[PDB]
Amino acid sequence: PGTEQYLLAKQLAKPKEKIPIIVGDYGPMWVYPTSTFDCVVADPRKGSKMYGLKSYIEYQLTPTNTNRSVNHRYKHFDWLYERLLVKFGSAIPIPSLPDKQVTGRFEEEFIKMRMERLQAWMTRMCRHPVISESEVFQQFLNFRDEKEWKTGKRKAERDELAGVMIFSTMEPEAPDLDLVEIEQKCEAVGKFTKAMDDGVKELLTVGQEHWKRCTGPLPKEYQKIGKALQSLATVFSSSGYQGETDLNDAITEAGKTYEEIASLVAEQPKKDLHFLMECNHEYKGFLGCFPDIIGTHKGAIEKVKESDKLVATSKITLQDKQNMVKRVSIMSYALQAEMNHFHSNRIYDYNSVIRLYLEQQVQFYETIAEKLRQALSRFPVM
Amino acid sequence: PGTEQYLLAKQLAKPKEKIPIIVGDYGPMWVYPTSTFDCVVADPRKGSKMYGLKSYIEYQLTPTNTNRSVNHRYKHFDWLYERLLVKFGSAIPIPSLPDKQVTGRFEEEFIKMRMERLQAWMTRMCRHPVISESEVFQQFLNFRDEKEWKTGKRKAERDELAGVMIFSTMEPEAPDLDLVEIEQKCEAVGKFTKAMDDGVKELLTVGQEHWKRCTGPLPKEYQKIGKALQSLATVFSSSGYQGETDLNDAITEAGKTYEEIASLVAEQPKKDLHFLMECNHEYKGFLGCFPDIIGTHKGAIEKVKESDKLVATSKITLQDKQNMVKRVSIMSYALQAEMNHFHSNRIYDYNSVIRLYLEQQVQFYETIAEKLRQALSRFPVM
Repeated sequence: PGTEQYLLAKQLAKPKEKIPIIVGDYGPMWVYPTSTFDCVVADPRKGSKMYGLKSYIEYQLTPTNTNRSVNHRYKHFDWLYERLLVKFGSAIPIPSLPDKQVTGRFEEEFIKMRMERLQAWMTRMCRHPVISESEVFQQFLNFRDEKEWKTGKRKAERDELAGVMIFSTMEPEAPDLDLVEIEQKCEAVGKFTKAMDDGVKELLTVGQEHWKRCTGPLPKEYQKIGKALQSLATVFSSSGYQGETDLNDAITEAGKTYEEIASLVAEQPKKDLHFLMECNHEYKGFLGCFPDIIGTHKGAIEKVKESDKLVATSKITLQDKQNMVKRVSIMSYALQAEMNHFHSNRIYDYNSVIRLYLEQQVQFYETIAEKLRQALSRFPVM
Repeated sequence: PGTEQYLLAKQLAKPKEKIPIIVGDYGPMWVYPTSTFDCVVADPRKGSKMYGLKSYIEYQLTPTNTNRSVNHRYKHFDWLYERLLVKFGSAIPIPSLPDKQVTGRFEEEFIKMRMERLQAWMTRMCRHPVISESEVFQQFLNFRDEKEWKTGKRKAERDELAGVMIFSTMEPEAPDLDLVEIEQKCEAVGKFTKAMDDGVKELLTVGQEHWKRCTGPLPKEYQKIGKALQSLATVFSSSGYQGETDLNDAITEAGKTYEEIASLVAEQPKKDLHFLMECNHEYKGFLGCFPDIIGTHKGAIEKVKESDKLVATSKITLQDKQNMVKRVSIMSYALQAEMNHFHSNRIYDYNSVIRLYLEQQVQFYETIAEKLRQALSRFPVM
């Protein structure tokens, strides 16, 4: 990338953007604020900018820290996204913003799932100790003037403390880590993320595959059954046999009961499978970011090996050399700090969605059973 | 066929084979005995007839009416079948004997399902008021000598009171039915049977179709899921993050729990779907028989219209004519008697198998739910 600039920044900077790293039992970690805060996103408003029949949708972001609300069209979130990506992208994975879809810009469904994805996206950022308390993200929320905003959007776009340079604002409340120990922690992350990425990509495929099967061919079956039964009852009823009436009703109902199971089935993924899928997508997103983060640390560590080769070729000085070291260490502390935040949240997230998927599953089968048990109690015992 | 022979039997016969038809509220019906009797078929024996490695399987038929047991190889049942078909085939549907299969003459599975089908086949006959008390069927059971049998098999094969002639042994304890009323009851049966046949053929197709889907692709899914989960837990476990251990166990178990659901699923049709299918096959069998029965009555009724045309062309006499009538009436009474036995049993049969299928279904879903509910109670709440 350009690590040469940060590790060789002969001229140290004078910014007071606070990004500290402390150590702990689990190892380095960011400093999580004591006064936590989230943010709500809802009430799909409708704004206007003079083009006739071209009014973009606008969402409302209500922070919790101060109750003062704000509005934002999707395009602004994308803007926010690029900024966060450009600023911290070389150290912190940045949640993916949903695709730019099927030209269905205006109805219930669309805005709903989109607003759902934006809500989860905002909460991710709010929960991040480093992102949540940055200027760009913050100002993105609390702004009054329609121009107080343009000012921020402008200030944001000129912030040169991005890319690799972001590390220049980090302060490790701990010693230096030799190059060896560094490269090792790098490999580790690189092997975990690649592994989990590969793993979640499957969980996603079978799920999408199972989904597609529960909303299609499977219901049709229970539909064919329930109908097959009902036609048969219809045939018996034409028999014209003295001494029957009670059975053809039980049959016909069994069929209708099956038709309802067809519906119940074809309408279940939206209640459990869905959340399990979404959680995995979000994570496929965090993972997709490591290729860059790790590739940048790798380049940084590789560029520090040439230190000696350089100092000898009289290109730089021992002081310059010793900086490259104390500097690429900060990178490691930041990387470890990030993973520790990852794992922490990973463990919470999967434990909640799975817990959720199962619960929904349970109720599902329990419900179907109860539906059968009803049509059953319509056929006299023998 | 040959109805000309029965309706024009100038020379009445002198047999005392009792086959009476009485009337009732539901209309004509056979005379059902007061001392009912069934028969058991089990204990797959092994007999021998000097060819080396070619020992045919032999079953044991234990009547209930007298506890005196007997043996019979499949080939004998086929023999019994043809006789019953030849003797009463023009009036009573004869249950189909299972196909002659995949050259798997010797193991657990084969003899089991075959013996299951033979058992149900025997019980059908025993339950039939007319068949159960016939000479051929009876002697088929109670015989001691290995030669007392050959005698019967011989007597059976020379019984000319078959085909259309079987009606000659029937005695209606009721008046004559004009030709009109006859043709009408004929059409009716012909329209019901064709209808139900068409109807059961579908129930059979979707069932076979659903079956094939529960024993194949559906389990593989729950298998892919359960594995996808387990690989993921495996990945988390390599994380090397301080502060986790409890989750990877819950996950891994969830997967294994799903794998078991794959098995449970792929092994369910043998517990319910199966009986529902078998019942329908048996009935597709009874129905397949009406094409002949009805075609024979149709020919008989058609041949009676030429009565007048004949009597005038001086071919036969008024007495001959009046016989054809009183005679084709007996046919109608026998046909109605048979249907009434059909409907009676139809209503009982479907009400029991469906009642059975549902019950099994219920327990199925209830069981799966309980399996999930277990893996669930392994993930701590939040």
